[PDB]
Amino acid sequence: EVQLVETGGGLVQPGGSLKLSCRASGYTFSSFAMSWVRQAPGKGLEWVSLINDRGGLTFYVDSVKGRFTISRDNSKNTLSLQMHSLRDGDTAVYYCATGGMSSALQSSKYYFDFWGQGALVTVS
Amino acid sequence: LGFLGAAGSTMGAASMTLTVQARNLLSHWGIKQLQARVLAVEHYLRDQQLLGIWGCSGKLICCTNVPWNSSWSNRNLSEIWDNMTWLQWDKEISNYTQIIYGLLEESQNQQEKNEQDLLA
Amino acid sequence: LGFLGAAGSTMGAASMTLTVQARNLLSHWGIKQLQARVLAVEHYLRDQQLLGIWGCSGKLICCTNVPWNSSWSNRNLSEIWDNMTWLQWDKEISNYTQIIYGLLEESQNQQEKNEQDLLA
Amino acid sequence: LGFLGAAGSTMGAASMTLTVQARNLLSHWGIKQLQARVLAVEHYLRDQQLLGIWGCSGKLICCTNVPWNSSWSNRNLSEIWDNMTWLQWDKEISNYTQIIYGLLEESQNQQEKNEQDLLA
Amino acid sequence: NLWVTVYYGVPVWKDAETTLFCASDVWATHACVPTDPNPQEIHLENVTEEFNMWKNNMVEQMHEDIISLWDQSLKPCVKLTPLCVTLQCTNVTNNITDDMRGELKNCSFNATTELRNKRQKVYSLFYRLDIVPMGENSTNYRLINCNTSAITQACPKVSFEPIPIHYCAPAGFAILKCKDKKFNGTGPCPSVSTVQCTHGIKPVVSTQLLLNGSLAEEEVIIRSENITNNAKNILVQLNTPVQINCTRPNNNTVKSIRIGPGQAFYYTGDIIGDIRQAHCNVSKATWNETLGKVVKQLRKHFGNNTIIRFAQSSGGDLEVTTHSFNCGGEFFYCNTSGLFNSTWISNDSITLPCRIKQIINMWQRIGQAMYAPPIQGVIRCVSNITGLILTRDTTETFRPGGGDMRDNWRSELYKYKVVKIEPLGVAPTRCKR
Ligand SMILES: *[C@@H]1O[C@H](CO)[C@@H](O[C@@H]2O[C@H](CO)[C@@H](O[C@@H]3O[C@H](CO)[C@@H](O)[C@H](O[C@H]4O[C@H](CO)[C@@H](O)[C@H](O)[C@@H]4O)[C@@H]3O)[C@H](O)[C@H]2NC(C)=O)[C@H](O)[C@H]1NC(C)=O
Ligand SMILES: *[C@@H]1O[C@H](CO)[C@@H](O[C@@H]2O[C@H](CO)[C@@H](O)[C@H](O)[C@H]2NC(C)=O)[C@H](O)[C@H]1NC(C)=O
Ligand SMILES: *[C@@H]1O[C@H](CO)[C@@H](O[C@@H]2O[C@H](CO)[C@@H](O)[C@H](O)[C@H]2NC(C)=O)[C@H](O)[C@H]1NC(C)=O
Ligand SMILES: *[C@@H]1O[C@H](CO)[C@@H](O[C@@H]2O[C@H](CO)[C@@H](O)[C@H](O)[C@H]2NC(C)=O)[C@H](O)[C@H]1NC(C)=O
Ligand SMILES: *[C@@H]1O[C@H](CO)[C@@H](O[C@@H]2O[C@H](CO)[C@@H](O)[C@H](O)[C@H]2NC(C)=O)[C@H](O)[C@H]1NC(C)=O
Ligand SMILES: *[C@@H]1O[C@H](CO[C@@H]2O[C@@H](C)[C@@H](O)[C@@H](O)[C@@H]2O)[C@@H](O)[C@H](O)[C@H]1NC(C)=O
Ligand SMILES: *[C@@H]1O[C@H](CO[C@@H]2O[C@@H](C)[C@@H](O)[C@@H](O)[C@@H]2O)[C@@H](O)[C@H](O)[C@H]1NC(C)=O
Ligand SMILES: *[C@@H]1O[C@H](CO[C@@H]2O[C@@H](C)[C@@H](O)[C@@H](O)[C@@H]2O)[C@@H](O)[C@H](O)[C@H]1NC(C)=O
Ligand SMILES: *[C@@H]1O[C@H](CO[C@@H]2O[C@@H](C)[C@@H](O)[C@@H](O)[C@@H]2O)[C@@H](O)[C@H](O)[C@H]1NC(C)=O
Ligand SMILES: *[C@@H]1O[C@H](CO[C@@H]2O[C@@H](C)[C@@H](O)[C@@H](O)[C@@H]2O)[C@@H](O)[C@H](O)[C@H]1NC(C)=O
Ligand SMILES: *[C@@H]1O[C@H](CO[C@@H]2O[C@@H](C)[C@@H](O)[C@@H](O)[C@@H]2O)[C@@H](O)[C@H](O)[C@H]1NC(C)=O
Ligand SMILES: *[C@@H]1O[C@H](CO)[C@@H](O)[C@H](O)[C@H]1NC(C)=O
Ligand SMILES: *[C@@H]1O[C@H](CO)[C@@H](O)[C@H](O)[C@H]1NC(C)=O
Ligand SMILES: *[C@@H]1O[C@H](CO)[C@@H](O)[C@H](O)[C@H]1NC(C)=O
Ligand SMILES: *[C@@H]1O[C@H](CO)[C@@H](O)[C@H](O)[C@H]1NC(C)=O
Ligand SMILES: *[C@@H]1O[C@H](CO)[C@@H](O)[C@H](O)[C@H]1NC(C)=O
Ligand SMILES: *[C@@H]1O[C@H](CO)[C@@H](O)[C@H](O)[C@H]1NC(C)=O
Ligand SMILES: *[C@@H]1O[C@H](CO)[C@@H](O)[C@H](O)[C@H]1NC(C)=O
Ligand SMILES: *[C@@H]1O[C@H](CO)[C@@H](O)[C@H](O)[C@H]1NC(C)=O
Ligand SMILES: *[C@@H]1O[C@H](CO)[C@@H](O)[C@H](O)[C@H]1NC(C)=O
Ligand SMILES: *[C@@H]1O[C@H](CO)[C@@H](O)[C@H](O)[C@H]1NC(C)=O
Ligand SMILES: *[C@@H]1O[C@H](CO)[C@@H](O)[C@H](O)[C@H]1NC(C)=O
Ligand SMILES: *[C@@H]1O[C@H](CO)[C@@H](O)[C@H](O)[C@H]1NC(C)=O
Ligand SMILES: *[C@@H]1O[C@H](CO)[C@@H](O)[C@H](O)[C@H]1NC(C)=O
Ligand SMILES: *[C@@H]1O[C@H](CO)[C@@H](O)[C@H](O)[C@H]1NC(C)=O
Ligand SMILES: *[C@@H]1O[C@H](CO)[C@@H](O)[C@H](O)[C@H]1NC(C)=O
Ligand SMILES: *[C@@H]1O[C@H](CO)[C@@H](O)[C@H](O)[C@H]1NC(C)=O
Ligand SMILES: *[C@@H]1O[C@H](CO)[C@@H](O)[C@H](O)[C@H]1NC(C)=O
Ligand SMILES: *[C@@H]1O[C@H](CO)[C@@H](O)[C@H](O)[C@H]1NC(C)=O
Ligand SMILES: *[C@@H]1O[C@H](CO)[C@@H](O)[C@H](O)[C@H]1NC(C)=O
Ligand SMILES: *[C@@H]1O[C@H](CO)[C@@H](O)[C@H](O)[C@H]1NC(C)=O
Repeated sequence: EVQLVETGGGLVQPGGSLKLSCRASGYTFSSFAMSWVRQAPGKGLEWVSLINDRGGLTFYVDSVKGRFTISRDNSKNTLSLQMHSLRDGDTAVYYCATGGMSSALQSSKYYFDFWGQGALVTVS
Repeated sequence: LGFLGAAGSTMGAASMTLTVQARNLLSHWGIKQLQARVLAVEHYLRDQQLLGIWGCSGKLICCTNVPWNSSWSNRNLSEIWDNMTWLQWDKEISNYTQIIYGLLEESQNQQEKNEQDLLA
Repeated sequence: LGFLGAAGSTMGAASMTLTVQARNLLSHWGIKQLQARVLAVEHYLRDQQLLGIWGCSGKLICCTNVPWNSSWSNRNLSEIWDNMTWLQWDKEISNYTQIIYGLLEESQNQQEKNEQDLLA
Repeated sequence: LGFLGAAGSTMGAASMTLTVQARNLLSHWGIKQLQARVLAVEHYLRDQQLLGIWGCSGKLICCTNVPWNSSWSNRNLSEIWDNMTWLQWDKEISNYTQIIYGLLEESQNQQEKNEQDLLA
Repeated sequence: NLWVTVYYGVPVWKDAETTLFCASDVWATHACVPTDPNPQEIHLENVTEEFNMWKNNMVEQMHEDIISLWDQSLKPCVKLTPLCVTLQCTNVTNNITDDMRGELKNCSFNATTELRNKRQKVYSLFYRLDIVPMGENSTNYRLINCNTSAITQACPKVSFEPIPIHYCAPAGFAILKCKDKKFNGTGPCPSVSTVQCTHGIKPVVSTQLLLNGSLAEEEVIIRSENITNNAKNILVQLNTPVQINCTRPNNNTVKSIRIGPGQAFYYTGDIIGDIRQAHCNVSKATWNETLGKVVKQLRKHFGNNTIIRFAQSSGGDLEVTTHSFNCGGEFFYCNTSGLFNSTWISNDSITLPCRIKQIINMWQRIGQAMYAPPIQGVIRCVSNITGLILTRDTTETFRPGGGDMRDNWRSELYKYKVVKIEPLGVAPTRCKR
């Protein structure tokens, strides 16, 4: 069984910062690209950020491009996201997801295979 | 981790040791040794010339614009790049190598002319 | 279609066989043959070094930033690429060759220092 | 302005004569002279191979992604490029060289994999 | 869909024939590079490779290099052409045992000197094998090689010591080593590693018993191109040495003369004390245990409920029917019928009589002959028997063989193969320009 578990933050003030992290198990962590997908309580899903399986290549939705940092630790099976300047518009559930990219010697993806439970991030 | 250490490993692993092998390609009684050195150099230069012709000069990994006709090998990316060793792969596409080299040469010539007619 | 087959053709045709000729540049009794092989290698390397100095490494057709002084050859394009063979062209710019090579070297050095000063 | 003419000048000046030196690297009785020619060629090729490995093929000045650990030399820019000559610089950082070369190789391997994974 | 991606530095190789060079620490050239010590041996964890001794070109190069270097060492040495005269030979005036009767002769002759017009009377002691009678009952004899090519005297300053030579690959090539302890010379080898250069191999030249080679790691290994073809030789590698002690127990006084302008000739002047036959000792128990092991392994190729018989070589000249070797610079020809005389069905020692020759041909050639200067004093050498060369005729009969020197070298080079590295190749990926 594949699990992705968010162990993130809670309620913060606008303009500050909040860090999320996700622990993973049940698969080789290092074999998959990962991403964060956001869902405001009354909205659909939005892609936020993508990181390659070796941690070298990152991509962002333009709305967070100058504010968010996505990272990876393959020794600790951990995915993380550091958000800055916390806009009120960033209140949402942040899901840890596996998929969204491959490495040119692998079959392609372009879809998400696994999801975590989602951290709820609230900005006042 | 040393020269040819990855020879028994899968292609998807072996491809990360390309610099290890590249650095081990260079360096009457006594005449046969000079003859061997000269030939080793000519061999080296021919490999470099092909990379030049195909537009892969200066790099160990080079992507191209030539597609993979499945008639050469219909194996999927999983089997090639996570089971087979490079030795086994080479023995499969041994017959269909000259074809590939010819296609790579033609593609680069088309690319050079188009680029020139765009900087005009 | 073979080596030097285009030698009697016009420059605009001959430029399409550059790979044909490039591939034919590489491959006490026996000493003079060994000397010949060594010298052939040195000749080859000097031409490659020179292309590198001018910023043309790795390509058969290299556009540059040096302009053509009409005093070298005042012929138009339809008199150089449609009415002349490379053999006849070579014996027309023969005594302006070193001038051109010197300019190409200077142009590349200026470009390299300017690119570095832009990466800051 | 000739070969090694800039040897006594400062690094910031000497760097403008890189082609002066690059062009002077290439060109039983007689065997020793053949050995010298062959070795000069192998030496040349090893340096060219190394520039290729680091991703500096084809150029005299190459900027990289490896940062300068200050433990190798904590001198500032006005002390390195305005006063020191390349001979004195070489002596100063000679034993931290094979660390720098290793870092340059590792950086390029990572750079190649990222560009292939992006051209997908 | 998929695109061709070019890779350079790919760990792939193909069988190839190239020139190898020597690395060492006179059997030098002073052109062998220093060994470059402590060679590295990358293990190649999952590489299985096909080996085929007997088709291995490394053998041919070792053979040609040894012969060439041998001949080169004689280029500056004295040519013994002034000695092709009618030697007057009589019986030696000493205490000669029965085993040595007729083995030595005291020969007088007229030699040239430093001056064209001056002659000297020289006498020396020759072994019977080096001379041939021209007169029927007369005491007139001539040197063995004055009707064929001229004999070259080996230079007294040059030893014949088998100094190890390592064989190193040129750039672009690699040597693969088979580490399978039970490898029989051919076929797949499940454990293969990459050596930069081979171990040092001592160029020991001998016939039927291989001396000072490598021992098998665990058990006796019998290797042959075709074990059922009686035209092939069988190379038997032992897992234990048999120690052999050889001697020439005669105190030799060496004298010299000038024969020309800076040209000296060396010869046996006299013998101090009694005259005895040269011989070699092989421990009896050790030798019998060694054969028992060989027989047990032969039974795996031949019928199991069989009879294995050992016998002496049936014929040919001294160079092929005896155990020929260099002991302290002298050339010995020992009779091994005392070692191979038994039948095996489903503190004693063995003494082998030895003959000595000063005029030898070394290689199986017609146009060359060398004179080995006699050596002052008494010679004793001790060496290890590390393998045997046998040929095959119910009951299987085996006899000593080994006339072809390439077999000595095969016993050391069998674990090595030379391959060419081919770093360029292609494979499909999802990457495109
Ligand atoms: C198998 O291996 C063994 C072990 O290496 C080998 O035996 C060795 O042979 C050499 C050469 O005969 C012996 O070296 C001599 O030792 C005596 C000691 O008193 C020295 O006096 C000798 O020097 C004189 O002779 C030299 C010519 O050989 C001259 O060059 C020198 O100037 C002197 O005049 C010489 O050093 C060595 O002692 C033995 N080793 C042992 C343990 O006995 C054997 O020969 C090899 N077998 C085969 C077939 O190759
Ligand atoms: C070999 O023959 C020579 C003679 O050609 C012997 O030398 C002579 O020996 C006698 C004693 O019996 C001396 O008086 C002479 O002066 C010796 N002559 C010379 C020229 O030295 C020699 O002893 C014989 N050797 C053997 C082993 O038989
Ligand atoms: C060495 O030379 C001497 C002098 O020529 C030889 O002595 C003569 O030999 C011939 C036969 O060859 C005889 O007919 C003479 O009577 C001998 N004369 C003397 C002075 O004795 C001597 O025989 C030669 N030695 C050899 C090897 O034959
Ligand atoms: C090889 O074996 C022989 C025996 O066949 C040894 O010869 C004996 O040596 C001792 C030395 O103290 C003498 O007292 C004996 O009289 C000799 N025996 C005979 C029958 O003569 C010889 O020493 C051995 N060693 C070798 C070849 O190194
Ligand atoms: C080794 O010595 C043996 C003697 O022990 C020699 O064998 C004899 O050879 C003659 C001639 O062919 C035969 O008539 C005898 O019957 C053989 N004797 C035995 C006991 O078989 C043998 O020839 C010698 N071998 C070498 C290579 O010198
Ligand atoms: C793909 O290959 C098809 C079969 O033709 C040939 O035989 C195979 C085994 C290869 O050797 C190939 O190179 C030969 O051309 C062609 O009919 C088909 O046109 C080819 N398609 C492409 C993409 O060129
Ligand atoms: C890849 O294909 C595997 C089965 O391979 C089949 O036979 C080989 C020789 C090729 O012809 C290949 O195209 C065939 O499909 C599957 O077991 C494996 O799951 C596949 N992996 C994927 C989907 O990439
Ligand atoms: C072109 O060059 C002229 C200088 O070159 C002169 O003529 C050439 C053919 C050579 O013979 C050379 O040695 C001579 O010095 C300059 O007058 C002229 O300004 C240049 N024109 C341009 C466009 O730069
Ligand atoms: C190029 O010039 C062609 C020929 O013109 C004449 O001959 C040359 C050698 C000079 O002497 C020139 O002054 C003469 O007028 C023309 O026929 C051709 O059309 C021209 N082409 C173009 C496109 O300019
Ligand atoms: C910078 O260097 C520090 C000390 O480096 C140590 O000494 C040098 C001469 C080398 O032998 C090096 O391998 C040793 O670690 C390091 O502790 C430090 O991590 C380095 N920092 C960076 C930027 O990597
Ligand atoms: C550069 O440095 C000059 C003196 O250098 C001092 O010692 C060397 C070894 C370094 O540790 C350097 O950082 C030290 O400052 C100064 O005189 C000069 O003002 C400095 N210039 C600049 C541009 O900082
Ligand atoms: C050899 O195969 C084993 C699996 O049997 C694998 O774990 C090991 O990594 C392989 N060795 C190399 C160098 O790839
Ligand atoms: C290895 O081969 C098997 C069978 O074709 C295939 O299922 C697998 O995907 C291949 N490689 C891997 C481990 O991806
Ligand atoms: C390649 O050609 C050889 C000789 O015709 C043939 O035996 C082999 O089966 C061919 N291999 C492939 C992959 O077609
Ligand atoms: C030679 O000139 C004729 C025109 O007269 C042309 O058709 C032919 O292709 C030319 N041959 C070459 C090699 O250019
Ligand atoms: C050269 O080519 C041009 C353009 O085709 C043409 O007008 C001119 O007459 C030609 N001159 C010759 C025949 O040399
Ligand atoms: C230079 O070359 C041109 C064309 O070949 C020729 O007309 C001229 O006479 C040459 N000048 C000299 C100095 O040879
Ligand atoms: C040598 O040093 C002097 C200052 O003493 C300086 O002016 C001169 O330019 C230097 N020479 C070179 C070649 O840099
Ligand atoms: C060092 O550089 C400074 C600034 O260019 C200059 O004034 C000084 O003369 C230089 N000293 C030496 C030793 O070159
Ligand atoms: C290494 O170089 C530094 C700076 O030149 C020097 O202080 C140190 O003594 C050197 N160490 C060795 C190995 O000589
Ligand atoms: C020579 O042999 C005889 C027996 O034939 C013996 O009496 C004599 O003592 C021996 N000579 C020497 C020096 O021992
Ligand atoms: C000389 O030796 C031979 C053996 O070669 C022997 O037959 C002859 O009888 C011996 N003659 C004398 C006088 O000792
Ligand atoms: C030399 O003579 C012997 C007879 O004593 C003969 O057997 C041998 O074949 C001859 N050698 C040559 C080269 O004629
Ligand atoms: C050596 O082993 C191979 C294993 O494939 C076998 O075919 C060959 O016959 C064996 N050699 C001998 C002499 O038995
Ligand atoms: C081995 O020798 C026998 C002799 O009868 C022959 O029939 C057989 O074909 C040979 N085998 C090989 C592999 O050479
Ligand atoms: C050989 O000599 C050694 C002493 O160096 C001795 O121990 C051994 O027993 C001898 N071997 C034989 C067969 O006599
Ligand atoms: C050799 O060993 C066998 C088997 O143990 C034995 O029957 C035979 O008598 C032994 N021979 C000798 C000379 O020790
Ligand atoms: C051969 O004999 C040995 C020893 O008795 C036995 O272990 C082996 O199984 C036998 N092999 C055959 C094929 O009979
Ligand atoms: C073999 O041994 C027997 C004794 O069993 C002996 O009579 C015979 O002469 C010996 N043969 C050889 C060649 O030594
Ligand atoms: C040979 O005899 C001489 C007599 O002076 C003696 O000095 C020498 O040591 C003896 N050599 C041997 C090996 O016994
Ligand atoms: C014989 O083998 C033993 C193995 O322990 C070795 O120590 C000894 O030196 C070898 N003898 C010779 C002469 O090489």
